Amino acid sequence: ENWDDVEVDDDFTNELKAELDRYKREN
Amino acid sequence: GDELTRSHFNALYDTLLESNLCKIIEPFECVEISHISKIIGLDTQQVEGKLSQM
Amino acid sequence: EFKKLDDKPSLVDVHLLESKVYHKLRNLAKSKASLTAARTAANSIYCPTQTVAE
Amino acid sequence: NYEVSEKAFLLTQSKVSIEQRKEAAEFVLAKIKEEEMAPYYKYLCEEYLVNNGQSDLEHDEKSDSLNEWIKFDQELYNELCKKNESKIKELNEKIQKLEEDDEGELEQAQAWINLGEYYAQIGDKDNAEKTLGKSLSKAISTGAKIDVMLTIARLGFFYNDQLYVKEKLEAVNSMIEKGGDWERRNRYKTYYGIHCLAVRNFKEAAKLLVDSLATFTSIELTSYESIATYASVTGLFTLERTDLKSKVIDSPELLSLISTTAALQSISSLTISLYASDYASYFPYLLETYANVLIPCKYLNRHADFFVREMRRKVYAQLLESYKTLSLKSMASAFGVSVAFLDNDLGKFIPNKQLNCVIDRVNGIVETNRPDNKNAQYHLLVKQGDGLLTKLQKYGAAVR
Repeated sequence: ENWDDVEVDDDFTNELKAELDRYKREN
Repeated sequence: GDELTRSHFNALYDTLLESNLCKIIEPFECVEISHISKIIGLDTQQVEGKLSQM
Repeated sequence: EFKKLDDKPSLVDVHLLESKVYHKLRNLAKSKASLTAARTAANSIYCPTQTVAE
Repeated sequence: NYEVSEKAFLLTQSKVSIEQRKEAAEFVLAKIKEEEMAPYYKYLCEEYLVNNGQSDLEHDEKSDSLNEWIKFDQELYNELCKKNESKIKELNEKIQKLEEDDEGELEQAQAWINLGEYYAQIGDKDNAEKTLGKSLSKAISTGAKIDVMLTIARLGFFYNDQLYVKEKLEAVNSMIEKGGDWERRNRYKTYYGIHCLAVRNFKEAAKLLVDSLATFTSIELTSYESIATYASVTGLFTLERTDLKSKVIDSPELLSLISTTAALQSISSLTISLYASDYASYFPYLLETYANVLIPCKYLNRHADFFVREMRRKVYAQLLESYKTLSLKSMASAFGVSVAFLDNDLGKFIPNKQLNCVIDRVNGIVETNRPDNKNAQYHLLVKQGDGLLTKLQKYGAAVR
């Protein structure tokens, strides 16, 4: 009930999640 | 090649491994992980993955 | 149409092959059910040598 | 009616492929010819705006869309009057003779039920419940009770009502409690779990979904392949990893769902990869779960990101139990995540008191936070004393 419902995040949607796939081949 | 025995290969792999792990766990803890892989006989990354799985 | 409308012994032949369908699908409820109906009705009908051993 | 609502939902927001709306356009165009979707067909422009909702030839004249098949024409206009005649005007003269002549009871009550179902496709909810009330007095057995729970349920799935549907379903089941078989009882319990997605009850959505059988098919309310996605996504969201082994990954009904339909990728990819403690391949499995399940479904869009976030925090907690101190080359290297982005994951999770962990900057050693001798006998033991004191002094201070 604290820092949960309306505030949410506004990140971790697409661009940040899709970038992590390229890091596997860069190692 | 057999699919039925393939399910039992991991069961036999974990059975012989668990018997060897109990020999390490029975005495006091806090031993070198590199020394644990030498007792099991596999690579360090191979032991850390299976030991943490149990 | 399989119950007493066509062929009585044909059930066990169908229930046996039905258990192999759910065997690869990892379904033990339909596999044990089809095998139970095949083994129970096995005394009510006739099967060849390959079917009884299966 | 659900086949149209599932396909036409892709017309709202699509950031990936346009062909998803093109393939869904063939289903919408085919159903509007046989039956009249006008209440839902016009609702598409009045639901969401400034994407596909601005294009209309009748209410508001504009063009914004990737598909031009959502605009009214002369074909659907003539078919709208045909449904108000054959389904209404022709039956209204037949049902009037049965009321005056007083022929039968249950036989005439079925005519009012079939008439009330026509108003659902026309979009009139006043006469749909009015004809249902006349048939409710003539209904006795459970044969006519099965269509009563659907009439209220059609407001939620079709008319998109998240409020008055839950209150009316609880009143009908409480007045006359029968339930029939488990599939009839699911029709009440399925909405209770789906309604939790709108009010954000978190793990309380899968309470009645997991117990429901996988053979439940409501047709117009919901389909067979779609209902399998609600129990698969929410089932892993509620039940912990210990319950995934004896319930989810091994089930007679669930394992038959993914074999027929490959669009789930939940009870298998998200489970087997977790049982093998492999988080490298576990990351891309959330893509097909979010993109091919959560996005195309309607009620699963209420949460969206709220799903995969709690699933990651859950699987990261299991890694903390297998090692006291972690490394930077383990989580932030082999799993594909990056130091900058991974630190944002647990960055907001720790102050929420959802998961306790320690993240290191320089050396990059992730330490597992454990209560040790505290556990549940320190903060949780004294919390029940004052937590119940408020409710204990509620009636004590004010008496009656």
